[PDB]
Amino acid sequence: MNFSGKYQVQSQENFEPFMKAMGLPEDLIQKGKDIKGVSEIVHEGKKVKLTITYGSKVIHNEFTLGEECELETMTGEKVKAVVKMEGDNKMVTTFKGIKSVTEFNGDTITNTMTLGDIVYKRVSKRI
Repeated sequence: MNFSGKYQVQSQENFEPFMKAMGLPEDLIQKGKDIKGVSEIVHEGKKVKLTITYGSKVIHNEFTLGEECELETMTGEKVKAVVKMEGDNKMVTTFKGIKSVTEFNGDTITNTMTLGDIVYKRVSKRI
């Protein structure tokens, strides 16, 4: 059942374009592009807590629907974006031209971001 729990990062699209647009150069990405991570989410009314681990460093992403909250990226940059949450755990946040869609269906998670002009899709699977 979808709400909270651990869903592990398996794969993503544009882990380089996304980085390349935001600050990290593709070559710096290249050396470290396809890092596996783990996500642990706590579902509480409006307020969704996301724990996301990058290698050694776990980078948290806790936000309340309909609120400007600071998003900590897998890179390390934290940004204010207003994210709303459906209920069946759809998390959609908009910042400038950055569109982040997180949808949990059947305990399988797809995160889709658009960064600059880049289209990013991540597969996260519950453990």
